[PDB]
Amino acid sequence: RIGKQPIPVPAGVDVTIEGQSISVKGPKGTLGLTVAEPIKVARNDDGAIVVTRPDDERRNRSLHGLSRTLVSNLVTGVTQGYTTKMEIFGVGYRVQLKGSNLEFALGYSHPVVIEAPEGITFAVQAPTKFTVSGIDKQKVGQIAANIRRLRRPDPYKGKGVRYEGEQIRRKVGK
Amino acid sequence: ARKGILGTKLGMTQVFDESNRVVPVTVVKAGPNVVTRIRTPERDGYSAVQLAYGEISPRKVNKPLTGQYTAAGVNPRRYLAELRLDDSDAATEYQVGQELTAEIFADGSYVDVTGTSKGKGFAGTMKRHGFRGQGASHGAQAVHRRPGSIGGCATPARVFKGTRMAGRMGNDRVTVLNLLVHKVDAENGVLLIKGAVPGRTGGLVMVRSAIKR
Amino acid sequence: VKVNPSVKPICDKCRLIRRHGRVMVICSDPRHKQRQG
Amino acid sequence: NAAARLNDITYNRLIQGLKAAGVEVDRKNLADIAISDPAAFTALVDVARAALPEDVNA
Amino acid sequence: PTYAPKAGDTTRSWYVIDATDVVLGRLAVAAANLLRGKHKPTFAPNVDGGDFVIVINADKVAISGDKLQHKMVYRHSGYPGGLHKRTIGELMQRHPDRVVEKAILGMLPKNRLSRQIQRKLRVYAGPEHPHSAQQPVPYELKQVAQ
RNA sequence: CUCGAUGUCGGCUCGUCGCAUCCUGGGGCUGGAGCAGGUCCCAAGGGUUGGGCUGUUCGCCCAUUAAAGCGGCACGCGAGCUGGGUUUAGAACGUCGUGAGACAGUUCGGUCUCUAUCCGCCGCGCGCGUCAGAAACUUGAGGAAACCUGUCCCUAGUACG
RNA sequence: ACCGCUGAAAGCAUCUAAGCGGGAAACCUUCUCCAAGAUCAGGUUUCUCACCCACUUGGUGGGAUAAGGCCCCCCGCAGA
Repeated sequence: RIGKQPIPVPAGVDVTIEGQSISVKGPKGTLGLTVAEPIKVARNDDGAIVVTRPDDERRNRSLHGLSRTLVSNLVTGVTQGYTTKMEIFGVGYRVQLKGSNLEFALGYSHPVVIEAPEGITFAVQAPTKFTVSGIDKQKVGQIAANIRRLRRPDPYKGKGVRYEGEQIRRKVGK
Repeated sequence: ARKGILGTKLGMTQVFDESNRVVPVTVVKAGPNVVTRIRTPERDGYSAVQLAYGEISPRKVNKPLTGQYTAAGVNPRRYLAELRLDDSDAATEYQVGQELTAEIFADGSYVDVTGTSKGKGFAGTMKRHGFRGQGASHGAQAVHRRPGSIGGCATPARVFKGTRMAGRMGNDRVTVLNLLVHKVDAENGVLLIKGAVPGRTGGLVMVRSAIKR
Repeated sequence: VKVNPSVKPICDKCRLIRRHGRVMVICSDPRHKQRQG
Repeated sequence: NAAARLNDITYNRLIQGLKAAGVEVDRKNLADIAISDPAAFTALVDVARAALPEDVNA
Repeated sequence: PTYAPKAGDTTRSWYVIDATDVVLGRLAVAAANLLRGKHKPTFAPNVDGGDFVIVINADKVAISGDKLQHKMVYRHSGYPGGLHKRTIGELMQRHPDRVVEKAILGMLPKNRLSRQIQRKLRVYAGPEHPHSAQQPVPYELKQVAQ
């Protein structure tokens, strides 16, 4: 049903097609994206991006809808940076930001200094709260996965990151 | 990267350190008698240098060697060996006919040493691999020091390739890692190294920089 | 997880999926996470 | 086969065509011709091509 | 009788195949028959006839990744175990020429002529072929008729 | 299949193989608070001991270890070893039989040939070849050997309780 | 193995079919060793770098010789 959903272009700074490959500009930095050749992509009369392919192959539909969400990700990302918020529920911890990268320490030696990637913003909201932002869900969410399971959040007391909920299990006593 | 030098093992001795501990030391001659030849990676692809050391009669050395040494412009030497340096470009490192002594070591650096092993001759498995040869007391007819069985019987009707049998040992390029350089007597080209070095007294030893440490 | 050569659902809150052809159960509650071998 | 493929035709269709034409010629001397006189070989190919009906239908 | 197997009566020209889009199977087969001489009316299995085949851009041979990550190559030593098991994709990253060559050798007959023919083959991973002193003859593939 | 011969248990010695993993490593789940510890999937490169008893595999047991693995190759391997036991002769207690004599019932003693032809293997050589003849120095396609691990102290009697 | 971002088919959802990352004593490099008879018989450099007869000058046989090497001699912690 997503095949019926076009993508308006609020910015359109340099949003174009260069050989089944879309280059995107807006308020933020530039983005690119390879277009699956099976799917036909064109621009609408009003500039909105139209992605289409019929069916009788299942993957045509998968690539069509997936493609729509990717283009929406490019446009909404370049016009509005994405972010993830992390709250710390533990004891003996302070978010440190020495230089330009994050240093964390909760109950173990050799505080972890996350190697920051290119094209990303980190921010501290409190000693037990911090955020991260960027222009790509694949780049921001990658750092979000490399901080968990390292010291697995015990669902008995709590000692780590929660993404504003997640219905984390609690202890059953002792 | 792999700095090094050719030398001659002069035997072993011992010397007391500052903490009043015994250091067993192998003595290596590595003095002002080491010269170079450049093997550029742009011709061979190696990025290496040949090191020469020794002293032979100019009427004993054959003519082609006098040709190569003529290209170098250097008085002949008995030995010549090519030391791999680094997989990079190097280039600006060693020159043609550069004086290389044991002063290249910093009185404490760990080194990797290599050279030929001593002769032992044809020997049984007891030395070639170290077998627990059957005894010879309680009836054992004649198996003292014999290998014993090899393999199965019918199915593997052969012997596995590379079993432990008698052979010759010695004269092998043994590499010994992470020997502690005790002290550089630059004045005599005498390098004092903690530990034993492969090869007999008078043999050629190649000493180069350690990498693990 | 509970690896066995038979898959069904424990409750009316789970989904059966094929990851790489491997049949698996997710009730989003770690008591079984049943897997087709 | 080699000569036929150089003439853009397979063995199957070559022999079928020769049968339809009626060329009762053996393979021995056909090959000798194929070597000592490719031109006559090609001529026989044109004969066979003409003799073939149309396609894979009947 | 026959007139081909006569010493000196063999023309060994240099054919070149820009084997990029072509698939491994079809490539190796065309090289095999073309190299042995089955395109000629003077084919004579008793002799090392045929023309020379040059394979270009062997790194680009059209092999599905589904086999690049599953098809394995096995090089046994002769020692216990000693099965040097290695991935075909890794072989493509290192020495794809060995991959193609191997594929051909398994399509040639188990005989000595395999070696006399094998020595007529030149496979280079890159696009550029140093040997241009002779006459390169680009060869293309087709389905002939029928 | 083999009787004009395929010499069988156990043990010693030397190696190899699988993984349905004894440990070391890496994960999930928990009636997983923590140390410990249950079960299950992956992973077979190393280690996998020393003694008493038993002719013995097996098994029991002491004292240890990170742990003291199960199995395959003629229940591995006698043209390499032992011969206690098993499967010969003698002797003997008990039982069966009137007897000669037997008993998967026991007990004492009881010889292990080979100058290695071929394959294969371990090491070392002669000649040829590598398209003139010699000499020096290297690469390394592709292979080999190796690959274990514990203790104590700090962080810290911290986290947890 | 386990685990994950992103995200359809299925307006949701979903580690997956596009595509991406983390991921161990096993694997492959890196470490040590033999090694171009590895017949694609490799690579770099260098010395000799120019003699005479038979037959069919040659194509072919023979003899000598430079570089270099080998055999005999004294020897080796190299060694059957």
